[PDB]
Amino acid sequence: PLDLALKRKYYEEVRPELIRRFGYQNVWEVPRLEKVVINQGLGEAKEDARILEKAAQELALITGQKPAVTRAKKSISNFKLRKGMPIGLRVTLRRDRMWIFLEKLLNVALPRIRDFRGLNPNSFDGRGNYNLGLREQLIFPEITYDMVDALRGMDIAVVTTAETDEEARALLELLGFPFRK
Amino acid sequence: ARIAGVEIPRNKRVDVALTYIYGIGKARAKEALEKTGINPATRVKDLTEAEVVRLREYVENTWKLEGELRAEVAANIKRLMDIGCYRGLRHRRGLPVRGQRTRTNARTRKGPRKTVA
Amino acid sequence: MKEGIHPKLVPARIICGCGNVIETYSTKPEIYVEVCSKCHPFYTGQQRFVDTEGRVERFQRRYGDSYRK
RNA sequence: CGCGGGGUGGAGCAGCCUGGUAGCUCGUCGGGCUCAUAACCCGAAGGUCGUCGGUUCAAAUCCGGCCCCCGCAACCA
RNA sequence: CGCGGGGUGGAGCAGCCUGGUAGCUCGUCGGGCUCAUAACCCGAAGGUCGUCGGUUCAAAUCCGGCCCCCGCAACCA
RNA sequence: UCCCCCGUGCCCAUAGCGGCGUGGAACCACCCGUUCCCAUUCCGAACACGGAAGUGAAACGCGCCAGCGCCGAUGGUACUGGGCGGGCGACCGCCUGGGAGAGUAGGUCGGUGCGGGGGA
RNA sequence: GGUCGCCUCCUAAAAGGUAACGGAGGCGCCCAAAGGUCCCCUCAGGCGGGACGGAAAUCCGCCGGAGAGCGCAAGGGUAGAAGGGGGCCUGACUGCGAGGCCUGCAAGCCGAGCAGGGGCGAAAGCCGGGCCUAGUGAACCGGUGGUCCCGUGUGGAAGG
RNA sequence: AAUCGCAAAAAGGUGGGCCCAGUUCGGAUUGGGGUCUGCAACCCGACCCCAUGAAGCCGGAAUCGCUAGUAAUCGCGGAUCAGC
Ligand SMILES: CN(CC[C@H](N)CC(=O)N[C@H]1C=C[C@H](n2ccc(N)nc2=O)O[C@@H]1C(=O)O)C(=N)N
Ligand SMILES: [Mg+2]
Ligand SMILES: [Mg+2]
Ligand SMILES: [Mg+2]
Ligand SMILES: [Mg+2]
Ligand SMILES: [Mg+2]
Ligand SMILES: [Mg+2]
Ligand SMILES: [Mg+2]
Ligand SMILES: [Mg+2]
Ligand SMILES: [Mg+2]
Ligand SMILES: [Mg+2]
Ligand SMILES: [Mg+2]
Ligand SMILES: [Mg+2]
Ligand SMILES: [Mg+2]
Ligand SMILES: [Mg+2]
Ligand SMILES: [Mg+2]
Ligand SMILES: [Mg+2]
Ligand SMILES: [Mg+2]
Ligand SMILES: [Mg+2]
Ligand SMILES: [Mg+2]
Ligand SMILES: [Mg+2]
Ligand SMILES: [Mg+2]
Ligand SMILES: [Mg+2]
Ligand SMILES: [Mg+2]
Ligand SMILES: [Mg+2]
Ligand SMILES: [Mg+2]
Ligand SMILES: [Mg+2]
Ligand SMILES: [Mg+2]
Ligand SMILES: [Mg+2]
Ligand SMILES: [Mg+2]
Ligand SMILES: [Mg+2]
Ligand SMILES: [Mg+2]
Ligand SMILES: [Mg+2]
Ligand SMILES: [Mg+2]
Ligand SMILES: [Mg+2]
Ligand SMILES: [Mg+2]
Ligand SMILES: [Mg+2]
Ligand SMILES: [Mg+2]
Ligand SMILES: [Mg+2]
Ligand SMILES: [Mg+2]
Ligand SMILES: [Mg+2]
Ligand SMILES: [Mg+2]
Ligand SMILES: [Mg+2]
Ligand SMILES: [Mg+2]
Ligand SMILES: [Mg+2]
Ligand SMILES: [Mg+2]
Ligand SMILES: [Mg+2]
Ligand SMILES: [Mg+2]
Ligand SMILES: [Mg+2]
Ligand SMILES: [Mg+2]
Ligand SMILES: [Mg+2]
Ligand SMILES: [Mg+2]
Ligand SMILES: [Mg+2]
Ligand SMILES: [Mg+2]
Ligand SMILES: [Mg+2]
Ligand SMILES: [Mg+2]
Ligand SMILES: [Mg+2]
Ligand SMILES: [Mg+2]
Ligand SMILES: [Mg+2]
Ligand SMILES: [Mg+2]
Ligand SMILES: [Mg+2]
Ligand SMILES: [Mg+2]
Ligand SMILES: [Mg+2]
Ligand SMILES: [Mg+2]
Ligand SMILES: [Zn+2]
Repeated sequence: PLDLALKRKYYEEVRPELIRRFGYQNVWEVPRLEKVVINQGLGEAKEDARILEKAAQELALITGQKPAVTRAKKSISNFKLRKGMPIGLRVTLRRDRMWIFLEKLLNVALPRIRDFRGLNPNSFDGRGNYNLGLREQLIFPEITYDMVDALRGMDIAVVTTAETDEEARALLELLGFPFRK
Repeated sequence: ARIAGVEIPRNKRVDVALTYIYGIGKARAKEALEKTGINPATRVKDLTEAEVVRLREYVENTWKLEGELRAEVAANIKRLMDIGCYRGLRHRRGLPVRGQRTRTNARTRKGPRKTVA
Repeated sequence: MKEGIHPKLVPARIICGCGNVIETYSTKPEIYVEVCSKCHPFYTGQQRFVDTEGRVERFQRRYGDSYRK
């Protein structure tokens, strides 16, 4: 709905340096970010933690959306889990909550991670787009020591029109992402 | 979460709360009271909201800490392996590398007394 | 939008860095930092920190070449 | 082969019925007392449970094939 | 199904015909003693007194009975 | 009546998998937005709605190839209803009628009926 | 010794049916949601992808027609749902039943449609329990609740 | 060498600071960086600086010394010896 600092960043700076490399013969063939699916993917909320909520409202006040409880695919023995047990926290940041979130990761949250050292670049899938994992949560700007209780890393997935892995590299690299080498 | 790798203790002194970082002691804490002139020892929260920030900077780029210093002390010993030295072979074993006495004690190198028949 | 349950994030000033209030509408009214997108090893600069070229290893200890060929 | 019961730390026994649940005794290794050994006092160590499939979310436990311990039979008029 | 009684600390039970105390040995910790495993001994954590709804001035001893174990009885086309 | 298009029926993959192309004035789609109706175990993704700036990239459409899948004969045979003889047997032979499965040659990148909206 | 009723499959010779102390398995339950409807949705698996996190917890990607699932045995069927989720619900109706399936009898089984009165749906329509095929017991004797039909001259009652 | 030297005796007195926490208790362990001896410091020393900041919240069964300036608790000192 809105207009923000990375949304225009992707606008007049990124679209050209992309037609730079691959020289797209059409307005749309050019990459662009669609979905952003954050995944705390608990399982720490087994047959116990009803307090999975005070860890997922934190997920709300850092993503802006309520996260939807993903349950069990089936029942699992050594994992201590029954088909139906809550074990996931999926929030799909789509459209203009994506840019509002993605910039706040890159400019403020990404650097505040302890001993930052690039981004693992092989972790690109190939057939399409990209995603890679965390370690914590309070590194995110919205919180600190007393507000955050238990520690909880989280997964984060990009879904772009990057048909090819190479052109994905460029899209994110230019968009503000620091890589390992 | 605070400074500079992880959050130093609020409600704690601005001479004491120093050593807690992976890289500082009461020895190096004198940079505070003497190389930026900081409070005698009045608390971390107690500090002036701009004096708080002036301390953030002057010890990050002045020394080495946390993840680098952990690795600095760590990656250094990998060298000792790749040559095959008496200090890098006894670390390769996890035994008192700094050469002492390994009959009685030598526990901290060894873990709990394993005990055997 | 589902009406209610989502935190009403109004445009909030992210007062970070050394001269950048990285504005974008966060649900947290104001923010701070001590390590940011500004000052950073991989964000710009060589970043020697205070770690030079591997402490001193090994011929940088000087007091060498006692022998004169 | 016919039925019946059994197989679990080294020895001997619980545990199965009602699945997720491994205990009792001895002994064994470590330590104490003692001149010393036992006694006794202080600690710990030790079984994927016959064997295989398999049911279930998952098997000492439920199920079936085979190996084995033991108990009655295989009536020969 | 119908008559008999309670379902009390973790494991047993006296409180109880006549309500007043949020009950005693075993078990368990610490303690004096023991050479010890022991009896003795001083202090202790344990009741939502099966629950629910009552009778009052509160109930665990008085009720409607939920409950579902022990007990007896009789019937089973 | 010929053609393209949209909405659709029908034969049952010769239709399909894939790669190669081309189609936007039309019509279809993506696309614009969240105000309204409506809407998400989160998200206007989807369903919804108000639109018409962009486009034919995606999807879909018409087409091209035969790598895949698919369909696939003729000939002969196995088998067999019926009628005979043959071997100790396990089984074998002849007559008459019927006659496959595989495999071979080859075919296939669809074929159409109803209405509507364009072209002449 | 084993067996005895029921269901699945095979034997069973391409209709139905068919024996043997033939070969293999299950049933004597379950579900106020696992049911009715309306809306909506789509598997197993494999490869790459990713903090804890795994051969397999959850999130992302491309390939998948059905090998998943459908309470539990097996066969048939089945995603153009019969399977997964949500809203309202209670047709897991009362009175019937044209016509058949099976069949020695008796039982078993399918059901359009009509009437009352409701459920969901905008409506067309769908609901007389569950993807079907097991989850069972004739008659006698009695219990309980109703109805108020008989009630030993007669009004009741007893009994039925 | 009752000259001068090792020599500030430490517990103590006095001011301050902590604030019931594996902590300012605790100093094990370790990485690089230095001084001193002695040819010499890998095995192998001792001191020094940075940093690291471990077991330990008082000890199972058992067990030891000591009856008065003694137990307990403090520092100093020689001999061995280049150093330790
Ligand atoms: C030992 N007896 C004999 C009973 C008879 N009247 C006589 C006799 O010999 N009967 C026997 C006849 C054969 C019978 N038998 C044996 C084997 C077999 N396979 N089938 C049989 O019938 O078993 C009988 C048996 O011994 O009791 C008695 N105590 N009565
Ligand atoms: Mg190009
Ligand atoms: Mg790193
Ligand atoms: Mg050097
Ligand atoms: Mg047996
Ligand atoms: Mg044995
Ligand atoms: Mg026993
Ligand atoms: Mg068994
Ligand atoms: Mg067990
Ligand atoms: Mg004792
Ligand atoms: Mg067995
Ligand atoms: Mg015999
Ligand atoms: Mg009694
Ligand atoms: Mg009274
Ligand atoms: Mg003694
Ligand atoms: Mg009797
Ligand atoms: Mg009875
Ligand atoms: Mg159509
Ligand atoms: Mg094209
Ligand atoms: Mg145009
Ligand atoms: Mg193209
Ligand atoms: Mg296509
Ligand atoms: Mg055409
Ligand atoms: Mg045509
Ligand atoms: Mg044509
Ligand atoms: Mg054509
Ligand atoms: Mg050709
Ligand atoms: Mg061809
Ligand atoms: Mg060809
Ligand atoms: Mg063929
Ligand atoms: Mg014949
Ligand atoms: Mg013949
Ligand atoms: Mg023929
Ligand atoms: Mg013939
Ligand atoms: Mg025309
Ligand atoms: Mg015209
Ligand atoms: Mg018999
Ligand atoms: Mg017939
Ligand atoms: Mg028969
Ligand atoms: Mg594979
Ligand atoms: Mg993987
Ligand atoms: Mg990973
Ligand atoms: Mg990994
Ligand atoms: Mg995985
Ligand atoms: Mg099944
Ligand atoms: Mg079959
Ligand atoms: Mg089949
Ligand atoms: Mg449904
Ligand atoms: Mg459901
Ligand atoms: Mg409605
Ligand atoms: Mg009839
Ligand atoms: Mg009839
Ligand atoms: Mg009907
Ligand atoms: Mg109707
Ligand atoms: Mg059924
Ligand atoms: Mg009666
Ligand atoms: Mg009458
Ligand atoms: Mg009268
Ligand atoms: Mg009557
Ligand atoms: Mg003081
Ligand atoms: Mg204390
Ligand atoms: Mg501890
Ligand atoms: Mg003891
Ligand atoms: Mg003592
Ligand atoms: Zn900045």
